[PDB]
Amino acid sequence: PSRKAKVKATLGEFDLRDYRNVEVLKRFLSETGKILPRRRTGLSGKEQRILAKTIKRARILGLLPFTEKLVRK
Amino acid sequence: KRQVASGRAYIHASYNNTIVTITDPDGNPITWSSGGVIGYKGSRKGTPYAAQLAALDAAKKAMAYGMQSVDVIVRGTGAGREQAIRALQASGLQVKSIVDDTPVPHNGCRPKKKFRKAS
Amino acid sequence: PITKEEKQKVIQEFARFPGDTGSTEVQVALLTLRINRLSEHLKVHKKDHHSHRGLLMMVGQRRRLLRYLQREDPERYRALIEKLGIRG
Amino acid sequence: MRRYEVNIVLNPNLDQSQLALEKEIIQRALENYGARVEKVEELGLRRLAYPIAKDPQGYFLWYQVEMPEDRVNDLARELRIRDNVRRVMVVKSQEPFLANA
RNA sequence: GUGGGAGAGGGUGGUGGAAUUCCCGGAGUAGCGGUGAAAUGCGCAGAUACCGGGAGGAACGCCGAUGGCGAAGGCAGCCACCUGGUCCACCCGUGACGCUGAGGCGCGAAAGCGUGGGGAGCAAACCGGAUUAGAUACCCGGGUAGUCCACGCCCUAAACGAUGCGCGCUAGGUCUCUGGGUCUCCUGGGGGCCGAAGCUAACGCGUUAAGCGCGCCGCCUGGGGAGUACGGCCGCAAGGC
Ligand SMILES: [K+]
Ligand SMILES: [K+]
Ligand SMILES: [K+]
Ligand SMILES: [K+]
Ligand SMILES: [K+]
Ligand SMILES: [K+]
Ligand SMILES: [K+]
Ligand SMILES: [K+]
Ligand SMILES: [K+]
Ligand SMILES: [K+]
Ligand SMILES: [K+]
Ligand SMILES: [K+]
Ligand SMILES: [Mg+2]
Ligand SMILES: [Mg+2]
Ligand SMILES: [Mg+2]
Ligand SMILES: [Mg+2]
Ligand SMILES: [Mg+2]
Ligand SMILES: [Mg+2]
Ligand SMILES: [Mg+2]
Ligand SMILES: [Mg+2]
Ligand SMILES: [Mg+2]
Ligand SMILES: [Mg+2]
Ligand SMILES: [Mg+2]
Ligand SMILES: [Mg+2]
Ligand SMILES: [Mg+2]
Ligand SMILES: [Mg+2]
Ligand SMILES: [Mg+2]
Ligand SMILES: [Mg+2]
Repeated sequence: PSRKAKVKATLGEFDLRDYRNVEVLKRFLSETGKILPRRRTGLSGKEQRILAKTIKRARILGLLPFTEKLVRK
Repeated sequence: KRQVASGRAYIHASYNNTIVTITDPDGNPITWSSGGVIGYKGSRKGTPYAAQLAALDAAKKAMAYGMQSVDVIVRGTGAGREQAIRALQASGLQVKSIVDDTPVPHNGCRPKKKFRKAS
Repeated sequence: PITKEEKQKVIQEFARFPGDTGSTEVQVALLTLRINRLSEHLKVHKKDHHSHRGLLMMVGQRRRLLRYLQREDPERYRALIEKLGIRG
Repeated sequence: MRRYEVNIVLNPNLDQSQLALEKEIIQRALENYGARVEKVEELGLRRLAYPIAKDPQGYFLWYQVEMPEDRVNDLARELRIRDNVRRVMVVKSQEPFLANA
């Protein structure tokens, strides 16, 4: 039932608040810009809840996509 | 009468009528079809079959406009969204890439009574 | 809003003795501080109803201590009302 | 006096003079709003996710500052006036929360 | 008091993107739309589909939950400011300062009223198209109020947990939100699920009681007549108590 690794264990000592580390945040977005479900970012209620606002900030500095297109359909 | 050989192929599939536009690599249309162009008149315009002829016809029409390969773009959830692309792979153009791009509001406009649940 | 030093300068100015922080004076002194600050914020923002509730309560609480201060020691009661400037 | 981080994204197709100009006007602004610098990270251009202002790229700044709370909104409101400055996001600084410690 | 903490709690200003709609330009040919099937409707004055540009209003996708905040009605992009509530730890200060609460006062979804302002989409009334044995209605196309904002009224509801507030007491187990800790766990405050004792007419409730108690407020006394009449009070009116 939808399984793989959690984006969490693929990273190390990382700031969940830096709206500027595009290089990392991107990982928490799907093929579409859509923000990944907890059951995949493997985060905790509070963690996830922070990563949300931290993303949407970057999404405004145009460092992260609001939305993307689905290749191979 | 010009030349292209490579371009975009949009599909505007719908629960009412699939329709295919074909354009140059810049977006400007070249030839289009649809269940309407093809004979069909009423509902029948929706059928996957319709979507077939529409796709094919549209390709055929650009085959002569001088074209060989195209990038596909899907928009909508047609009764025959798929046989619109399937008609293309079996049409005779190199389907470089098939991309989905259905427009989705980030929740904005009230829909019609029939589409309720999103004011 | 109301910061650290902001608070002391009044608890300092209102303690019955060194270290007193829950004096029925120190308490009322503080409620008033807020109460007034809150009443400024509602001078404009007259629409912010939820803030108003808090005030309505902050006031009751102040009136409640006062009420007691005046039963136990009807002197200090005068003092407080004098310093602060209450009733009118 | 609270610590704010100020972001500024502006048209990436500018020579020194123009850059130098807005860069000054921006400093020239923080001066008037009780804002004091604490460090400025100046990442040049970068590949934008979406096209901000017809452009596919943008020039970034970043300003660790401290200034009077009351006059933040004024500052932000004042930085946007330039037609080159196409993004201003000011933020209350805050300590890094750390997942996967 | 100090030191921490979570949060769509509230008010104000600003701002970001997706989408609809309309306008401008390119390209483009015979239909688009819509339905069970159709027609009304729009299109040769060039529509739909496609690309670039602009305007405007309204709502905030993924995150989102079985989740969070609030006294309730309710609250969901982002940022800043202004502000309320509340939880924990430390055991530091005051020393019964408490609880409830008829009147009174304030808040109160939606629809509705007044005056200005705005108006994209939706949409009562309404204009048409169909459907049926009939057409008023369900289905389709248009469309005004309204929906949106400021200020002022309106004071109702399946305003629901159909469960008034406070406190003390009475097995556990499991999931979760959020704090602290000697951090396979314990402990404090929320939110759910089973279930002891017990209660219940049954259903079910069961440390978030509908159990065992105490205080205080509201309310009930067959159905229809009827939330009607009369009288009063509030309202500009609708109409409310
Ligand atoms: K003590
Ligand atoms: K109301
Ligand atoms: K209303
Ligand atoms: K009105
Ligand atoms: K209709
Ligand atoms: K009942
Ligand atoms: K913990
Ligand atoms: K509990
Ligand atoms: K039993
Ligand atoms: K109880
Ligand atoms: K009777
Ligand atoms: K009457
Ligand atoms: Mg059709
Ligand atoms: Mg909030
Ligand atoms: Mg046009
Ligand atoms: Mg005609
Ligand atoms: Mg003609
Ligand atoms: Mg033309
Ligand atoms: Mg307009
Ligand atoms: Mg909930
Ligand atoms: Mg609550
Ligand atoms: Mg607060
Ligand atoms: Mg003593
Ligand atoms: Mg009006
Ligand atoms: Mg309509
Ligand atoms: Mg049970
Ligand atoms: Mg009777
Ligand atoms: Mg009635």
